[PDB]
Amino acid sequence: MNIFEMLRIDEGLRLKIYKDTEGYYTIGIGHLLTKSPSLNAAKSELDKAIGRNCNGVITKDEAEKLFNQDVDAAVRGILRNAKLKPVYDSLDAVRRCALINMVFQMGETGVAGFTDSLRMLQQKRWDEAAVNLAKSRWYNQTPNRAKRVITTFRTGTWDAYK
Ligand SMILES: [Cl-]
Ligand SMILES: [Cl-]
Repeated sequence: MNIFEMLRIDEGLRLKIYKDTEGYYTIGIGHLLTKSPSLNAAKSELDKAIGRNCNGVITKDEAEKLFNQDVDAAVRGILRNAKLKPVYDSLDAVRRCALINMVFQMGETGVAGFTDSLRMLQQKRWDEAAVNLAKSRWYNQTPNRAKRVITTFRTGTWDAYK
């Protein structure tokens, strides 16, 4: 199991503009297009992003291209983040995937907001961190996906995804 396969399981793949769980316009593998309520604004962002007139639909390849960019951006953002970098450096490879997953979903700033959870992960207090992570809007809104990520941090294995 690797980061790409983990996120593909958590986000799914759709080739036509859809609304994410928060009601925002998205496409492919969790690629947010716009927070705007306008389908048209979504369509324009989508075309800007692909370099073609897509009229709200893309190919598998295009979706995978966007996915490669987004995972790269997520990893590079963690490494530039003064609060995220130290945690990431302190983790094992599986747990590292779990933090990349949160960042892809919530953005760098959102994850950096989990102060106490971050401190506990860096200290390797697995069980404590899992309990604190669950006390969040994130957990209440997408509980199945959150539990999966949380189990990953808690155990250090890919069990939740197997
Ligand atoms: Cl809560
Ligand atoms: Cl969920």
